[PDB]
Amino acid sequence: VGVNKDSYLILDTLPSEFDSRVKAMEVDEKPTETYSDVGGLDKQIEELVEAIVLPMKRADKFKDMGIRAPKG
Amino acid sequence: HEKVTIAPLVLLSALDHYERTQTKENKRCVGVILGDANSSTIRVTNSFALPFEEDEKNSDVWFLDHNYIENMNEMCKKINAKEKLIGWYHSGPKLRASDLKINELFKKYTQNNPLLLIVDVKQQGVGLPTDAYVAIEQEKTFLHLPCTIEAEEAEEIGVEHLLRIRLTNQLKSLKGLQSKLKDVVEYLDKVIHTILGKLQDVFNLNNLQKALTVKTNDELMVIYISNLVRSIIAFDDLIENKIQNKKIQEQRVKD
Amino acid sequence: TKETVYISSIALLKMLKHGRAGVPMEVMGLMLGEFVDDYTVNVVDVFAMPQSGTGVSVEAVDDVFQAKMMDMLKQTGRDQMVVGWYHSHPGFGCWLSSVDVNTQKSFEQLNSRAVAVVVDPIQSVKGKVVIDAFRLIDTGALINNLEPRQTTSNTGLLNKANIQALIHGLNRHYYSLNIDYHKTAKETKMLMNLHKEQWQSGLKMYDYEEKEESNLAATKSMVKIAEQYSKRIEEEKELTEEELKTRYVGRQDPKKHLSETADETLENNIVSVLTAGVNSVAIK
Repeated sequence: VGVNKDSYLILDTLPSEFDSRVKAMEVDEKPTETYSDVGGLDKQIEELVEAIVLPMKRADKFKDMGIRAPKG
Repeated sequence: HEKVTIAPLVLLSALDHYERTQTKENKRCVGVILGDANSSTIRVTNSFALPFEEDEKNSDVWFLDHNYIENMNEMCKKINAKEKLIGWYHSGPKLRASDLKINELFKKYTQNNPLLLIVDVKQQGVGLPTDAYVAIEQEKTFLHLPCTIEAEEAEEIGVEHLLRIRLTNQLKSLKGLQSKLKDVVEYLDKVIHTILGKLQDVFNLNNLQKALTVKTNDELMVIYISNLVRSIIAFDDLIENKIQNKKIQEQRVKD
Repeated sequence: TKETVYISSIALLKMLKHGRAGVPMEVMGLMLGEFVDDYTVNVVDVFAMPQSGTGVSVEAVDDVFQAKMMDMLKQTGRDQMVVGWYHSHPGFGCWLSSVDVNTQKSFEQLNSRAVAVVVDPIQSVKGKVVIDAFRLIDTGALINNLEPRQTTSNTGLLNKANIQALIHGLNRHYYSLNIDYHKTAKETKMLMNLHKEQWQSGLKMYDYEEKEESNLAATKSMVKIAEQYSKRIEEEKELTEEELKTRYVGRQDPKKHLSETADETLENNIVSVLTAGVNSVAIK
């Protein structure tokens, strides 16, 4: 937010350049992994498919029921 | 009604503009006042003179240039954004067809009612060389408004560097009574009722005053009580000097 | 030689008011007048200048705005040659202008009589009204025209001169600050009728009448209690030393209540005697 150095008066906003973005944040678009790489978690993997993956596919099926799908 | 507060810088700069143009008695000067008219007290924070030409023998002869107004108003926008045109002033004691017709000309550039000001360049009589006048219709009727002189903190202090009780009020109060004696005489010869209606109304404002005689002596009673305290002021000076006198007699002894 | 600036009552109030907005904020203006070198110097009228992105600087002068003003200032006959500029800065011990340094060198090429004025107090004035100007001497003060022949010059004794941070060289090249104010015949009668100490006029018949006798609603009201106030003020200090010696370690204690209750009583008597002294002629 552009302001005066002396009078400290707001003049005009500035575009985003340095946001203090907290670098070293991992950003990866559609990584490559399969659930078969790490075994034995199928008990927890099923819980990850039921509460996350399946409601993530189509939200219109759960919307017609009036309920809200879990976000995490 | 409303109130008008004019800074001393506006009236000081308005008189010199009359000298800068070398205007004689056959012509008068007209100018514009700037300030904030939105509040109930009209204040003039800026002014500038205009090249106004007029014939004294003909009331139908006047010259007012509106082109200098549009340019000056745009130049003040880069100086102070809070200053707008609240009206226009003028010089000379007389109000004639020249000043009355131009009152609507400044109204185009002035949102509120333009404030009329009669500026006395010679400063003739009492105080207030400039009086505050507002335009209102029932024929043009100009009503007087209270005119007070007030400046900023540093403005009043800055003027003091440039220039660096009981009898005063009595002499000023007697001049007001003498002005009223000539007020009824000059008005009587003009008729031969509107002003006299307001005068006879405030004249009446010892059946009920029988008990009001004591209140005069009640204040005089406190005056002597105050003089008792006023005497104590010098009673300590009566003691204060003997504080020295005891030390004064101890001087020759040491010498 | 140097130049002695003579600012009248009209120019001093206008140049000051333009720079009274904000402590940190800086503005600028233009001075105009007609005079000659060799001492004398006058200022007719001034007006403020617009502020650019650089604030106060040499590029902040707008030749388009300045040319339009000189045409608008011609109507009243106040249009004259450019005699200098005046700026506004918070002020420091040396170089009161935080930006302008060599900008006067470009001003001296346009006009050798141009100066740069800076107002130190910025609504801090205690009544002294101390303003600072600047003039570029460049190479000088050795075997040349002698400036310090006029008034209050050849300063710099020890470390104390003016603000005391300038000493000898002042801002740059010892510009030999000289400032004086004057009042004409019109400025004398106008100011005394407007502002001298405090302006009570226009109320002149009610001046002390309305401020006191008509203000009695609550001003001096309950004078019997007002006299009781003077009793407690006197009884407090008079109780201190009744032996005329050193006991409570005091000196002016008997004189403290003396001057305070004296002016109050003087005002109590004058207002009371003038209550019926105005003689409004009530009759019946």
